[PDB]
Amino acid sequence: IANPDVSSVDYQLMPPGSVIVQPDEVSAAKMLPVSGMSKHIGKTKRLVEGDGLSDYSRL
Amino acid sequence: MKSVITTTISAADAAGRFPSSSDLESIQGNIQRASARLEAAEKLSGNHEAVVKEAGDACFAKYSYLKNSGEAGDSQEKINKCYRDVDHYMRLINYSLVVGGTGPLDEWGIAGSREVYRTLNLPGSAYIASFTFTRDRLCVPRDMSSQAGVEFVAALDYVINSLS
Amino acid sequence: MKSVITTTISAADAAGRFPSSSDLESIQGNIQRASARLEAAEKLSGNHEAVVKEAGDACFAKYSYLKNSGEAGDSQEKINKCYRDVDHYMRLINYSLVVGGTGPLDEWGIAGSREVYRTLNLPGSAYIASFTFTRDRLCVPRDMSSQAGVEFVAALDYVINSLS
Amino acid sequence: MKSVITTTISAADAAGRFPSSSDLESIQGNIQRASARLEAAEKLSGNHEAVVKEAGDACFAKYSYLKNSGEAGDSQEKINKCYRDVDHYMRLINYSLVVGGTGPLDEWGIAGSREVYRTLNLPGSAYIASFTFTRDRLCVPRDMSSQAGVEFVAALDYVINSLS
Amino acid sequence: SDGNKRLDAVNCIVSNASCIVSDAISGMICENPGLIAPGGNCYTNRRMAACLRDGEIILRYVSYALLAGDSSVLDDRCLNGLKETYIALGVPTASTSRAVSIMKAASTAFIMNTASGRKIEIAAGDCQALQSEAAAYFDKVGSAVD
Amino acid sequence: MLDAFSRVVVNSDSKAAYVGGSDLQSLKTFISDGNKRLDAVNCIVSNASCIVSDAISGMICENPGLIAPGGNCYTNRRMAACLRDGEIILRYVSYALLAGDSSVLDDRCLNGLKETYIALGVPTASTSRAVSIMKAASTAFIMNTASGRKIEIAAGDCQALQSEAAAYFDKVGSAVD
Amino acid sequence: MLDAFSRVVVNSDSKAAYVGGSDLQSLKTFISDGNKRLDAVNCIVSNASCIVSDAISGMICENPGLIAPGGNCYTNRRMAACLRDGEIILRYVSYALLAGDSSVLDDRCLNGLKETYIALGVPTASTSRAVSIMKAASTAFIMNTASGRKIEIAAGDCQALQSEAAAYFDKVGSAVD
Amino acid sequence: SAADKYMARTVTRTAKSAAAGFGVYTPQCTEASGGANTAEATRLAVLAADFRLRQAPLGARFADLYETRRAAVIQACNSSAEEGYATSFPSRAAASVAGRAEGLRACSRYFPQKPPVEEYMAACVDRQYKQMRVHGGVYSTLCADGRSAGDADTARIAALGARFRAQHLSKSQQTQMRYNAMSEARMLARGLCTYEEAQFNAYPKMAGMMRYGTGVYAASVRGPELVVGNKSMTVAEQVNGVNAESYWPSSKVRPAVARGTSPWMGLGVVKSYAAMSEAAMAYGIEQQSKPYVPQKYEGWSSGWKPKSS
Ligand SMILES: C=CC1=C(C)[C@@H](Cc2[nH]c(/C=C3N=C(/C=C4\NC(=O)[C@H](C)[C@H]4CC)C(C)=C\3CCC(=O)O)c(CCC(=O)O)c2C)NC1=O
Ligand SMILES: C=CC1=C(C)[C@@H](Cc2[nH]c(/C=C3N=C(/C=C4\NC(=O)[C@H](C)[C@H]4CC)C(C)=C\3CCC(=O)O)c(CCC(=O)O)c2C)NC1=O
Ligand SMILES: C=CC1=C(C)[C@@H](Cc2[nH]c(/C=C3N=C(/C=C4\NC(=O)[C@H](C)[C@H]4CC)C(C)=C\3CCC(=O)O)c(CCC(=O)O)c2C)NC1=O
Ligand SMILES: C=CC1=C(C)[C@@H](Cc2[nH]c(/C=C3N=C(/C=C4\NC(=O)[C@H](C)[C@H]4CC)C(C)=C\3CCC(=O)O)c(CCC(=O)O)c2C)NC1=O
Ligand SMILES: C=CC1=C(C)[C@@H](Cc2[nH]c(/C=C3N=C(/C=C4\NC(=O)[C@H](C)[C@H]4CC)C(C)=C\3CCC(=O)O)c(CCC(=O)O)c2C)NC1=O
Ligand SMILES: C=CC1=C(C)[C@@H](Cc2[nH]c(/C=C3N=C(/C=C4\NC(=O)[C@H](C)[C@H]4CC)C(C)=C\3CCC(=O)O)c(CCC(=O)O)c2C)NC1=O
Ligand SMILES: C=CC1=C(C)[C@@H](Cc2[nH]c(/C=C3N=C(/C=C4\NC(=O)[C@H](C)[C@H]4CC)C(C)=C\3CCC(=O)O)c(CCC(=O)O)c2C)NC1=O
Ligand SMILES: C=CC1=C(C)[C@@H](Cc2[nH]c(/C=C3N=C(/C=C4\NC(=O)[C@H](C)[C@H]4CC)C(C)=C\3CCC(=O)O)c(CCC(=O)O)c2C)NC1=O
Ligand SMILES: C=CC1=C(C)[C@@H](Cc2[nH]c(/C=C3N=C(/C=C4\NC(=O)[C@H](C)[C@H]4CC)C(C)=C\3CCC(=O)O)c(CCC(=O)O)c2C)NC1=O
Ligand SMILES: CCC1=C(C)/C(=C\C2=NC(=C\c3[nH]c(C[C@H]4NC(=O)C(C)=C4CC)c(C)c3CCC(=O)O)/C(CCC(=O)O)=C2C)NC1=O
Ligand SMILES: CCC1=C(C)[C@@H](CC2=N/C(=C\c3[nH]c(C[C@@H]4NC(=O)C(C)=C4CC)c(C)c3CCC(=O)O)C(CCC(=O)O)=C2C)NC1=O
Ligand SMILES: CCC1=C(C)[C@@H](CC2=N/C(=C\c3[nH]c(C[C@@H]4NC(=O)C(C)=C4CC)c(C)c3CCC(=O)O)C(CCC(=O)O)=C2C)NC1=O
Ligand SMILES: CCC1=C(C)[C@@H](CC2=N/C(=C\c3[nH]c(C[C@@H]4NC(=O)C(C)=C4CC)c(C)c3CCC(=O)O)C(CCC(=O)O)=C2C)NC1=O
Ligand SMILES: CCC1=C(C)[C@@H](CC2=N/C(=C\c3[nH]c(C[C@@H]4NC(=O)C(C)=C4CC)c(C)c3CCC(=O)O)C(CCC(=O)O)=C2C)NC1=O
Repeated sequence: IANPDVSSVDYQLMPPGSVIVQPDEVSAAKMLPVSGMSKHIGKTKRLVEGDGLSDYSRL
Repeated sequence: MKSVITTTISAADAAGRFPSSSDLESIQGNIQRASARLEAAEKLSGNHEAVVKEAGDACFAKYSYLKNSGEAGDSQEKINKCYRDVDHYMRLINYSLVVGGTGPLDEWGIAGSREVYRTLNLPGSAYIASFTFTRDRLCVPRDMSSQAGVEFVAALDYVINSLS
Repeated sequence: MKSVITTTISAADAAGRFPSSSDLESIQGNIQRASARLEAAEKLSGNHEAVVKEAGDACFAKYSYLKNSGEAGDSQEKINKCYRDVDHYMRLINYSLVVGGTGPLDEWGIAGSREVYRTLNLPGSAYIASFTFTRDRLCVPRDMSSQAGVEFVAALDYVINSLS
Repeated sequence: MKSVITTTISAADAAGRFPSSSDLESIQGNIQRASARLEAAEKLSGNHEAVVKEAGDACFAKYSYLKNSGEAGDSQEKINKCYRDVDHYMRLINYSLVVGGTGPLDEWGIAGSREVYRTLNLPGSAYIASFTFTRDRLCVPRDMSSQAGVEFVAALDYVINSLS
Repeated sequence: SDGNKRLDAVNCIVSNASCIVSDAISGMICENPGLIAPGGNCYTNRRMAACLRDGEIILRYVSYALLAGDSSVLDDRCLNGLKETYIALGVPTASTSRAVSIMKAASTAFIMNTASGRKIEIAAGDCQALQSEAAAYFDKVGSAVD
Repeated sequence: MLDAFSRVVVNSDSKAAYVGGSDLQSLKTFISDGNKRLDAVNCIVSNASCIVSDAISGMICENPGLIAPGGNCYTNRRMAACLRDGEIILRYVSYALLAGDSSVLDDRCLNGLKETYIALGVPTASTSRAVSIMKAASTAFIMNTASGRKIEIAAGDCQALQSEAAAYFDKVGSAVD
Repeated sequence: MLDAFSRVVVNSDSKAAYVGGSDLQSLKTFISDGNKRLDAVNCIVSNASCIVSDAISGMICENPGLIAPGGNCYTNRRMAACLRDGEIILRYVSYALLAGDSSVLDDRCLNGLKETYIALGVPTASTSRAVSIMKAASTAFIMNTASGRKIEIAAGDCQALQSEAAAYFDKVGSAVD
Repeated sequence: SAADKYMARTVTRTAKSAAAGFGVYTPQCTEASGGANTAEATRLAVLAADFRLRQAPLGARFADLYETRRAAVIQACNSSAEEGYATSFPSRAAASVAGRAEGLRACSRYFPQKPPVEEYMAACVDRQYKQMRVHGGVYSTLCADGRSAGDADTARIAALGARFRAQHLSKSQQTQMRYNAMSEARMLARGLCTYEEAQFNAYPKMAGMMRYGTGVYAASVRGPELVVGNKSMTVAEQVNGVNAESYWPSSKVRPAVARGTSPWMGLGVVKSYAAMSEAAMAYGIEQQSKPYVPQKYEGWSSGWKPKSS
């Protein structure tokens, strides 16, 4: 669920270097195949193989 | 390089004898455990680059002070050497994982590491932060079936217990 | 313990001879430099406690991360061990400063230090931060006249070059 | 920092005795005139920007040669220094206005004020023009009560008579 | 005697929560460059969300502490061992202690209206005791994170 | 040398802002608490040699090793300087009760006293004992609960101001230890 | 307090020999370079509040955190002492330009200043900056290359004496750092 | 150490506690300001004096020690505790020599002038302290009139108004400072000395004129206490303060050095291994570089006209 309600991280107050942005795949063709299933875009990312289990039960 | 074959042939050479059935049973065990370990090596050569990324990023995620002053991580170039040395250690884990003894990881990585790391201002605790991160990111029943994973754990254990 | 007397006596013993005039000139030089060194030792035993304070406080003034996690400085008690080990090293600087060779500071502090410090995850960089702070707080023309200060610099130099 | 309480505490301290009834009467008068002082402080903290705006605008309205070459506030930055200085002045008038003695305005603004201006070729008469504009303009009853007004004018008069 | 004044204080800290949480956590990120960078504890979108959730929860239970006026509500099982959980998930504790300190300072500056920017209109009073209870709770928790 | 006023002015100077409403409001509570502070300082002043004599003689009665031969109270002039020092401590505490801020007490005596008493050999535990006796005695005068003197004042609650005075004496006793 | 004369005499005293030919010959080059040194000191003296004003105002314009609240230039009297200290620095540099030896400058001001500024919290980097600005400004006056004042002297080469003045300013800037 | 410091401070406080009477400060001593000019100027003269005191050479500190120690031993007769204080705490002893010399009002300026030959003799011994300061043609720098241009003018003004203050004393304390100054000049008279004590007899001004010691070693011990006041910074703050690179210059372990490569040859195998490429990140740092600082005074008002070039 993890949702903060009253919450804003400014990301303009940070020092000029320390805003880093990373894209999993830097391509057009591989972010979306012709068919619907996707591992990045849409709700289709929900249906990747793996990640079905959970490791937070250690608490 | 210490392996099964080199230990038993070297031991029989020190003996002064033909290799009797004991050494033959030893290399029999090598060809028994071989498949499980080599599955580990194939998967390591599979996704080593993301192992570099998560390993080094966790290495500075723990210790931030290295990026702070001139001390060991002053520039981006020294950070390139950081990721670089981590990939050396992973390549040696792949090598000793193929050999099956700790031979090449001992003679190439561990031997004389202490004078170098002590001479330079490098803390082994950041390496150990990286490797403990890699053993915490062990996906056993989904990635490395059972015993491939076990052999990977054993080799990386040997890395930490060599350094610490 | 390496001193002037022990090196020349031990060397003449290995020679198999009586002590000739060369050893006599060596101990002549020891009784020449003696007063300058011993003035340094008297002043060190004067204000060693403030050397503990400024030394350790600068040692955590540089590295704050030791007080952050469980690693090496988890409690106030480990910080008491921090100040404690600093006072051991200053007491060995007093000892080798009195002897005049680096004998007791070598056999008591430096010998086998690296297995211990490497074993118990103790970073040397914080020690070196402390000692460099002490050599930066050298009040020569007002506190330790000239050469007393010089001998103190030399001993503490040997401490850092032993550790680093 | 001069006030009623610091003068009397420093006075009985100079005598080396406990504070008698006289000092108690003095601080009693402090807590009598207090509400008028702090009323003036509240209004000054209310509308300081407009006061400094009218002060600087009238300051260059009287003397145009400040924007002449290169003798004074000829550039935008120097006029920005003008308005921020006036602000410091009203900030110190608010500070001594809260204190009730001219202490913090003296030790922060007045002390060394004469030397700095001559060195920087800063004319004090234009400062006098600004403050006397803010002095002449205020109305005792409209903006605030007469007593607070008196206190405010008195503080500003001190500034003028300390300036030139 | 406190009543509308203590309720008034709690309403001042509560209707200033968004500013207080995002204030302190953004100031926590600014304090050290590494958290934001890739591989940092707070690099992924989800981990930042749980970070802001933890700030909101801390400030929320400190607000619940004030109405009761007793520290007993502020403690118990969920809070206790919090440090056991933050060790068991690799969360940095010096960073959290800094954020709790920033929340404390912003809370007292809101409770005394000395914070330049909000001038909600209340008749004046003495409230130092209650401020010391507020800072009392934040350093109870700030001692418990370390 | 800083009162309440100079504390607000110095803090507002570090912020570089004007004085405003809320800080002055807390200082209005100071001005409204004025006469209580005045009568409090009058009560502590009108019992000076009282508090010093009872305090130091109580200190000797608690630990009689001071009057023992070889002790720091064992000389007539040493007893003189003992009584005098207790008197001066009570004096700066009285100045801090006028001021409402302990900056004067930090600048007069509290800076450089521990190393001084180490240099002279004065037992710091005994001085902390004497300051504690002056604390309880002075708060007993400030609540007017003295069992030998009950003077006339109108009724009011002064527990906060008493806690302020106890904060000054605990500042001295923490300073000497 | 030693000029070049006293430097030669003290060094010949440590040698315990007489002064001789070559040392006096180098000092003859000093005497022949006398009037150049005289006109040089006249140029640096006749631009005093010039160099101090431009130098310190340039120092504030380079790093504006000094005038920021909580800085060491942030008070009017602190600015006064700032300008005065720069003036006294320029004064002893002028004395060292007369002397030809930096012993006077070592004895007046270079002894005890670093510890002092550490004790006050004066930023030493900023003082080294201001001494560097006075260095380039003063050498620009000593070559007569000031772009707002060009006074008449007959032409001669004075690069060596300019390097001497730069050695004094670098002695001060190295002294504070 | 700092022990000596606090002892000196409190002995100066009990010193200046005299003449402050019972609250009314007796402006005969304690004004020290004259006009407003010299009010601000005496602070700079005192700081001047202190810094020139620590400029004194290291040889003079110890002659100063045996003189002030000698004087403080004469100050207390018998008084083993007091002589123990004079031997054990040096700057206390300096503050007690000078502080005794204050609390008596023995000093010359506090004397008014009624006869001329008193001030002629006073001028002679004046010239003797002038000769003991200035050795050779080289002026001593204990003199310390100017610290900048125009300060010693205010020293003239303060000295002469200080002469005007001597006259409006009560005649009681004037006759006190006479007899009392005589007694002092025989305490420290350097032996028994019929001629010194008789020239003191006919001339109480001359009994005032004995400068016993100086303040070199008491300033030497303290150093900057007078300027700083109460602001000894801790080692932890001083390392993390403004003077980090200068307080602790040798702190760094392995400074990174960037080599001067030619741009033509890249020299080897390098990977950025960074979230943002160096080209892109250097671009971002150069774009975000320095925000225009908006100012409140130029802030848009109600109405407005846009200015035209
Ligand atoms: C050569 C050896 C080798 C390994 C051992 C793995 C280790 C590994 N796992 C992941 C990555 C991952 N590994 C897991 C596995 C887990 N899911 C859970 O519920 C459990 C805690 C755990 C299985 C026991 C998951 C879920 C991810 C994806 C994590 C994420 O994207 O959130 C990654 C990052 C790249 C990626 O996304 O694939 C790497 C390097 N990769 C290698 O190349
Ligand atoms: C065959 C195996 C093999 C290795 C494992 C490496 C190990 C290694 N690393 C360095 C050298 C280095 N290694 C690092 C790495 C570090 N930077 C940090 O911030 C971290 C503490 C750490 C990464 C986790 C750095 C920064 C240097 C350069 C140190 C310096 O010059 O100061 C050197 C010296 C030579 C050089 O400069 O490259 C060597 C032998 N080299 C090898 O041949
Ligand atoms: C004769 C010389 C002599 C020395 C110099 C010391 C050196 C020394 N230190 C420790 C041991 C220790 N030393 C420290 C000190 C440190 N804490 C930190 O945060 C800093 C990195 C550092 C102070 C600067 C700590 C914390 C331990 C305990 C380590 C641990 O148990 O985790 C030990 C192991 C035994 C023990 O636990 O005490 C030894 C031999 N002992 C000696 O006999
Ligand atoms: C903190 C202290 C403080 C003050 C003392 C006032 C002073 C003051 N008065 C005015 C402004 C004004 N003040 C007056 C008052 C006057 N009307 C007359 O007939 C008389 C001559 C005089 C009352 C005795 C008037 C009329 C204006 C408006 C002037 C105008 O707009 O023409 C302004 C400009 C801003 C404004 O329009 O309000 C200011 C700063 N403001 C402050 O913030
Ligand atoms: C249902 C919601 C609800 C609230 C939010 C409170 C709001 C509230 N506060 C007060 C009243 C007050 N509120 C405060 C509060 C303070 N003043 C200060 O200067 C401090 C900044 C601050 C500290 C908390 C004070 C001092 C009073 C007046 C004193 C008092 O009534 O006790 C009153 C009295 C009536 C009135 O003033 O008109 C009310 C209703 N009560 C409620 O029923
Ligand atoms: C110039 C000197 C000077 C003083 C010394 C005081 C003395 C003084 N106190 C009060 C008045 C008061 N003084 C106190 C103080 C007390 N509260 C207690 O619990 C204790 C017994 C005692 C503190 C030790 C109280 C409570 C009042 C108000 C009494 C009431 O209204 O019931 C009054 C009446 C006016 C007022 O209400 O303020 C006066 C004159 N005022 C002065 O002008
Ligand atoms: C009492 C005050 C007093 C002075 C201020 C000097 C002024 C002075 N300078 C020179 C003379 C000179 N002055 C300079 C100086 C220089 N020329 C340059 O181009 C440089 C800019 C500058 C470096 C310092 C030179 C080069 C000469 C001519 C060479 C020489 O006479 O040695 C002369 C020789 C006579 C003449 O030229 O008419 C005199 C009197 N002498 C004094 O007695
Ligand atoms: C036996 C070894 C030994 C040392 C290494 C020193 C170390 C040392 N120095 C000081 C103390 C000091 N050390 C200095 C020295 C100077 N400060 C400056 O800014 C100058 C650059 C520098 C002279 C060159 C000064 C000025 C002090 C007193 C104030 C301070 O802390 O800086 C103190 C505190 C006690 C005191 O005040 O004397 C100590 C323990 N003392 C020793 O006994
Ligand atoms: C104008 C009048 C005038 C005087 C009357 C003298 C007075 C006088 N005598 C001394 C100084 C001295 N005076 C004496 C004299 C004495 N030796 C003893 O055995 C006897 C007690 C006594 C002679 C009877 C001595 C010995 C000194 C030097 C003291 C010393 O340095 O210890 C000094 C200090 C300067 C110096 O050292 O000379 C002065 C001002 N000087 C004057 O200018
Ligand atoms: C009394 C004559 C006398 C003086 C005034 C003296 C030395 C000396 N002390 C001087 C100063 C001086 N000494 C004191 C001493 C003093 N302070 C006190 O509280 C008490 C009780 C004091 C002495 C009795 C004061 C107040 C001052 C005035 C402040 C000032 O003007 O600096 C001066 C004046 C100029 C200067 O600072 O040099 C001089 C020349 N030696 C003397 O015999
Ligand atoms: C450059 C990196 C950087 C930051 C980011 C800030 C973050 C910051 N905010 C503070 C504290 C702080 N922050 C706010 C909240 C904030 N102010 C408001 O008036 C409104 C509307 C807010 C949300 C938009 C308040 C109310 C305070 C209390 C101080 C005050 O009165 O303003 C404090 C003081 C902490 C303390 O007291 O210990 C810090 C460090 N500081 C930095 O150096
Ligand atoms: C036999 C050696 C000896 C002493 C001497 C006393 C000293 C003494 N006085 C106390 C405390 C004390 N002392 C006084 C002051 C005193 N009481 C008055 O009513 C008047 C007019 C006074 C001055 C003349 C007061 C007011 C108190 C507080 C207790 C009380 O209410 O009386 C306390 C209690 C300390 C504490 O609470 O920690 C002690 C020990 N006790 C001893 O055993
Ligand atoms: C905005 C904050 C600010 C300042 C304030 C200035 C300050 C300044 N003056 C300089 C240098 C400088 N300054 C002067 C003196 C000056 N020029 C004259 O012609 C007259 C009459 C002067 C006194 C009134 C001279 C003569 C120079 C040498 C350069 C030149 O030839 O003008 C330099 C160059 C330093 C160097 O070379 O390293 C600086 C930084 N700069 C700033 O950025
Ligand atoms: C009545 C209040 C009063 C004083 C006090 C003096 C103080 C005084 N001394 C001066 C200046 C001054 N003072 C001395 C030092 C002094 N002289 C010596 O020969 C020896 C041995 C000295 C120490 C004992 C010298 C050397 C000078 C330079 C003038 C000269 O050549 O004598 C100047 C001139 C300042 C200037 O040039 O701007 C003044 C005002 N003046 C007063 O009006």
